[PDB]
Amino acid sequence: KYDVVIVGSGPIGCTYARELVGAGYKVAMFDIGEIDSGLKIGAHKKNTVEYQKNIDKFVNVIQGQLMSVSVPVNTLVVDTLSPTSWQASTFFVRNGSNPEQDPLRNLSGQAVTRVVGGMSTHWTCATPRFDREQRPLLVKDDADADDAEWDRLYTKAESYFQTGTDQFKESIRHNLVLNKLTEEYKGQRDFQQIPLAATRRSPTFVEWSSANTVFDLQNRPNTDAPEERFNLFPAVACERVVRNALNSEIESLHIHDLISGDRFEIKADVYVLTAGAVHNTQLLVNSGFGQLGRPNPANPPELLPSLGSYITEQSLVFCQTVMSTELIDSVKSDMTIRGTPGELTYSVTYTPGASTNKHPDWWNEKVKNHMMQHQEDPLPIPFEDPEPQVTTLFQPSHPWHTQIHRDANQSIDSRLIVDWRFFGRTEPKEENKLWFSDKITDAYNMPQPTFDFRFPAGRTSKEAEDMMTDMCVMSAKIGGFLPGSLPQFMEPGLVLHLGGTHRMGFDEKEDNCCVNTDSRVFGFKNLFLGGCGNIPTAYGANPTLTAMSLAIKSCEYIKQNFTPSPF
Amino acid sequence: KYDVVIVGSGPIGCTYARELVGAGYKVAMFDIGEIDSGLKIGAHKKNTVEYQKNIDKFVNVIQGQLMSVSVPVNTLVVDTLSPTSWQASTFFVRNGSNPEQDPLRNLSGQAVTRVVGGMSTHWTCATPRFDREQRPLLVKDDADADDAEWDRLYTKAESYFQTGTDQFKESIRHNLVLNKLTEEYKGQRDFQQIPLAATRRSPTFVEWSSANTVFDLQNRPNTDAPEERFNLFPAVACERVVRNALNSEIESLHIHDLISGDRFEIKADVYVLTAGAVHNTQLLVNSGFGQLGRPNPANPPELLPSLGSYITEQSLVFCQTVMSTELIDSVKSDMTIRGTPGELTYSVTYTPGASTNKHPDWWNEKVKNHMMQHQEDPLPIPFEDPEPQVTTLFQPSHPWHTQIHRDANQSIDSRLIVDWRFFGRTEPKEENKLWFSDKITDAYNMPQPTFDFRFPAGRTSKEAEDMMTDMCVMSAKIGGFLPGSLPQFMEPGLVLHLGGTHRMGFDEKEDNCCVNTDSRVFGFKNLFLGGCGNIPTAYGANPTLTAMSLAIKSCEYIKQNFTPSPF
Amino acid sequence: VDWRFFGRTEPKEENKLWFSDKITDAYNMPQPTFDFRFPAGRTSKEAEDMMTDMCVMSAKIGGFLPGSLPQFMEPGLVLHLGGTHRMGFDEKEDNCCVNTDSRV
Amino acid sequence: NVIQGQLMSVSVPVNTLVVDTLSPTSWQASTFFVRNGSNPEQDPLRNLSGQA
Ligand SMILES: *Cc1cc2c(cc1C)nc1c(=O)[nH]c(=O)nc-1n2C[C@H](O)[C@H](O)[C@H](O)COP(=O)(O)OP(=O)(O)OC[C@H]1O[C@@H](n2cnc3c(N)ncnc32)[C@H](O)[C@@H]1O
Ligand SMILES: *Cc1cc2c(cc1C)nc1c(=O)[nH]c(=O)nc-1n2C[C@H](O)[C@H](O)[C@H](O)COP(=O)(O)OP(=O)(O)OC[C@H]1O[C@@H](n2cnc3c(N)ncnc32)[C@H](O)[C@@H]1O
Ligand SMILES: OC[C@H]1O[C@@H](O)[C@H](F)[C@@H](O)[C@@H]1O
Ligand SMILES: OC[C@H]1O[C@@H](O)[C@H](F)[C@@H](O)[C@@H]1O
Ligand SMILES: OC[C@H]1O[C@@H](O)[C@H](F)[C@@H](O)[C@@H]1O
Repeated sequence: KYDVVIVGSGPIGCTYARELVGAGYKVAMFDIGEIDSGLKIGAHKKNTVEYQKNIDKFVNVIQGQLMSVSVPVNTLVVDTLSPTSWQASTFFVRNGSNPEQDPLRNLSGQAVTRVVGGMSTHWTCATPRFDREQRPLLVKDDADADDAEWDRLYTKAESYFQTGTDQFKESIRHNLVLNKLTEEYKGQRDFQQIPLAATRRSPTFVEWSSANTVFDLQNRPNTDAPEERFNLFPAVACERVVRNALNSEIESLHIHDLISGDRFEIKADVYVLTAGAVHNTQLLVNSGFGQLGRPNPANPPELLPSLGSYITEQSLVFCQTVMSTELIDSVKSDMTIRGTPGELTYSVTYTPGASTNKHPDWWNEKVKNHMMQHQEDPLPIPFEDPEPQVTTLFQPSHPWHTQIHRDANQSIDSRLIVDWRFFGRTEPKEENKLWFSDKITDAYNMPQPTFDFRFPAGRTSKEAEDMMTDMCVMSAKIGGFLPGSLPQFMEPGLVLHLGGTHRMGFDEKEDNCCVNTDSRVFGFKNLFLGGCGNIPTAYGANPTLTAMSLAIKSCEYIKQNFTPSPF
Repeated sequence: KYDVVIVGSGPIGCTYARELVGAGYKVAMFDIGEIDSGLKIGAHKKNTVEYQKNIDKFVNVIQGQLMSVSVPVNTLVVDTLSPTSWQASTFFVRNGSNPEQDPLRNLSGQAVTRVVGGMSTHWTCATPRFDREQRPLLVKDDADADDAEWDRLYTKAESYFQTGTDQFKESIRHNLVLNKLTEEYKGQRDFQQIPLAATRRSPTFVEWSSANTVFDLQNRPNTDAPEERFNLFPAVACERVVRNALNSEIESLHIHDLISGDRFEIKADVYVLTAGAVHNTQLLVNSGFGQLGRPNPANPPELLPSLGSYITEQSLVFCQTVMSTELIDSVKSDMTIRGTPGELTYSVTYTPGASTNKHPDWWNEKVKNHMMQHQEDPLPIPFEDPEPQVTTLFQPSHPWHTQIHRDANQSIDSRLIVDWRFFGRTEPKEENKLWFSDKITDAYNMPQPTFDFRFPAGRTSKEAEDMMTDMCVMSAKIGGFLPGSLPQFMEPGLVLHLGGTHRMGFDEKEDNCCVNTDSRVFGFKNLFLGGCGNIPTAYGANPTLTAMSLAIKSCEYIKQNFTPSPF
Repeated sequence: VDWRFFGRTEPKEENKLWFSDKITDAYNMPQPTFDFRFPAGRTSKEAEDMMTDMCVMSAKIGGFLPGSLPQFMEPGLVLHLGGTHRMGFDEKEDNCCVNTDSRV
Repeated sequence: NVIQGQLMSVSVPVNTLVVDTLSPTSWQASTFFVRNGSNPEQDPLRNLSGQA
């Protein structure tokens, strides 16, 4: 028996733990995954010396822990088998495929991560705020009060994540890109560093934030926290929350211990579901909320009818570019260069502090030393130059988020290469659904998730195409596309920004929603949901900071309404 | 000051730790890599519930921690860049390529793993013994004595790794393949389970062994080992062992703390280098052994002239097959079938204990149950059936090792798919070298490894091609090739069975070697090397068990010649 | 729908087609060799602006077809090579080979 | 296919692609020698490789 139970140890679950453990509550947390980021439980897997020396290899870490949500039955013809080899006569259900899934109405790129710390063990750490246009209301009819509340919540969330906008300031590549783009837009658009949940440790090492940063996930009481009470139980599949008959309270959490194999129930005062946008919905439907099986509107569910509807996933367009000759030449614009590299007579000089220099001394010293010490290398950019991390944030006139950067997720020198990702907002629509099969089960014997999704016609589709054209226009100012990384739409859901599955609003019926602004499930005194599933709006920016802000507000309600047990 | 220092926390360094910590030595171990396998330090990363339910994803973990040893300068032509993008006029040194490396005399597949536990955090766990044809002598002029010593050491090594040959005995696929090959080669070749360092925990979970199995890597003293002394120090690059001017002793170990950046000098009575075949050799050359730089026979080294010569790497051929119709039908040969699947009166039955049955009762029960419970599925093989793990071990008449299995490293049902890997032996030749640049450095600022390797032209090459042919012949008995996994040689070194880089012999001169049969570096009182680099022969079987056997012997010597410090 | 936009290339003395004095082609004639780059100024600026124009214009009709994404084609695949024996009024002043009657 | 069938490349540079999965028994040169009708005069980076 606990004061609070939390399902999921990602960053949102850790937000609840951070708030509630600190406030004196007896907290248990369960995760279906296991501890696997070293001794700092739930930490970013990219924070090893080896990955930061070999960042090209981290893509495999990511790929290794993204398990696809819904894979349709495969209908590829292989007709070059030997005649002796067994072959079926039909495209039968095999290799994990979901026979409920229409392959043409899927989010084929959607995937989940079952490890302690969740997706925060691999994420890119971009943590922008949403502007009003993207942001759910927390106060109705008072924009100033709504702004105040959001500013306070985001500020706290930025603290928890260690968000900053300074960590890349001494990158020549970063500055080359930012300054060019700012020139070219002539005041029409603002460029800044991507706000990043991270702390630079040295010129070549960044400590990327994660769930661990928000809450260290060590059992308590401990030497550092002798009055706090926290237990983490990894490898525990949480299966059902038990409703009373009134549907006003949850009475227990049913769990499956994956190691021992045994099933147990856990009693708490407060139940918090932070299992991700897909898996929160799964656990709710497996507990009698919404509707199990293929949507049947002749028989609308009577508990939480908007659960699994109005789902939103962002369009994502991507390319890479190769830095223009003009830009590369500009790096050395202050230099006086004589002779031929590699010969006796060659020299590269600049005047320190000259007001007519385009660049500061630190830049020109780095460029001079590279050019003089590495005369075999034809570029002016130092080898260990940090990567670019640039954004122009969503605005009404360009309603997409942008990242102009190097993401982990070879003929051309990497110093020339810049990634472009533009993220569209998707209108919530009732027909876009995440539902669960009443007969097919997944690898943990839970109802199999199935999507029924298409990008809404109208504004969403128009904007997604305008967004593609915007990426093509803007990237051109920096360089031409890198062959093999040409402008493209990414597989639906590969972006992993799914929202709206258990969406927030003021009124269950009027706002077609599942939780109120305290993240409390309508009707239930002691059930709360956290995560991107809560977000009910069309948004283009990366959602986790916003989800964390909502979680902070939800914890405030819990602190106002439930008393910790005596220690 | 420690009694013993060990460089490297792989399964070999852990063999030394197990033995010497257990003998009461004050032991320090250093690894350049970090703790990242969960709370069991150095354990197998595949030992998670999620990976064993998604085995298809583990390949990405492997790829994520194999960092290529020597990458040649890239000469691919990219001539569809935009006219505005920067381009060099030459194929200059970029993206961490090694300009010393002839791309045509490389082991391009060779890679290293820098994590606590080394490569045993991702390995396949195949641990066969070598027969006399593949194995160095430990006793001269007495074959029965040599056999007896090898049997004693291998039996101990098998206990350390928890090697077994029974963990897959209840797999229908395994037995299907094993029995068919036994029948086809009646009286010509013998087949058995691959000996595997693994313990089965349930019908769907195997605890694969690793460094952590051999030694748990927990600092000591501790509650369970109150009288032992052991410290592990991750994220520490060991750079040099300091030789006296006599070249008779090592005086200290120089280390670089990668977190803090500082360097230190560590003293021990005994120094053990278990950094892998590549990095053992690197550390030694960086410490004045052998020769730094492109080899120069006009100036042979003074100290250990055989170091980095006579290197061996195995040829490896690969394909996959799709199980034959005849074999698939044979799985259900004892069943009586009535009706059509999906109909109310469909029936699959068998008679338990019937003399005419071709299979044991447990087999038929599994088949009947799958066919009745999954009438939509056209195959008789149960869904959770463990993979095949079959071998015919190396013999004079078929001088290659074989694995007929499923290794972690989509239209066709995976139940049909078998992997074939045949591994050739490579003659040691002085000309095949691993050397280290005197001007290029690697990501840790150590002399850049460079290979000069070709498969020797005579027996090695003849056998390699005969081995290919043997896989084509043998595989056809099970099924045709899987399109996209057709019979092929794998890139040189992808097999990661490199040997002979610091090779063992009785006589440094006569046997062209670096260590004696106690793995002690000739001339030096207190320096020992462990790993496959010690193996001086041509071998086709997987080397790690043999390396460990040699380490046990080395440890006996240390125990007999050095006194632990008083506790 | 296919989209092909074709840029103009400034004539520059340095961009050459020449013929080996030792290598021969399949008909035993001196082997052709190019020494070509797109000129760095107006030609290159226009080329990239042309790319951008195709992306902008094409979007009015539909999105790109996966596998035929916007790209520069290999140099010369267009087969619109010119100026190898070029016309002018004055052999010297106009750096040319034929007059306006195409007479050498 | 008719088009491709009658476009004969004008100048093909010397090929430097690394093929390191040949069988140990197959012949291999130790250099990227002039082969398969390539033009050793041609700088592969100052070509019109598409010309035919
Ligand atoms: C994968 C990815 C994600 C990502 C990113 C890049 C990649 C490659 N870049 C991001 C960025 O730059 N900015 C941003 O805002 N987001 C970015 N993301 C997404 C981000 O990682 C997620 O939005 C965030 O991690 C969501 O947090 P949340 O805490 O809500 O969920 P989670 O991380 O998925 O963790 C959920 C956990 O719950 C567990 N679980 C699941 N089901 C169960 C059940 N039934 N029982 C018990 N536990 C369960 C998981 O195992 C997991 O740990
Ligand atoms: C990658 C791989 C390995 C493998 C295999 C499958 C794959 C995909 N399957 C195998 C199998 O079935 N059977 C078998 O016998 N071998 C298998 N292997 C190879 C096997 O994993 C290795 O042979 C074995 O791990 C070697 O053990 P050893 O202990 O000698 O070496 P290591 O595991 O490489 O660990 C060495 C460590 O030392 C560190 N290091 C390196 N340099 C330094 C320096 N300078 N300073 C301090 N430490 C250093 C590493 O970081 C590492 O952990
Ligand atoms: O792969 C798509 C991802 O790419 C990164 O650039 C973003 F920061 C993420 O928010 C997103 O999940
Ligand atoms: O990928 C090559 C590897 O594959 C596995 O099947 C083996 F067991 C190994 O010994 C080897 O390292
Ligand atoms: O493939 C390039 C060619 O394509 C066609 O569309 C054009 F009409 C041509 O003038 C040109 O030679």
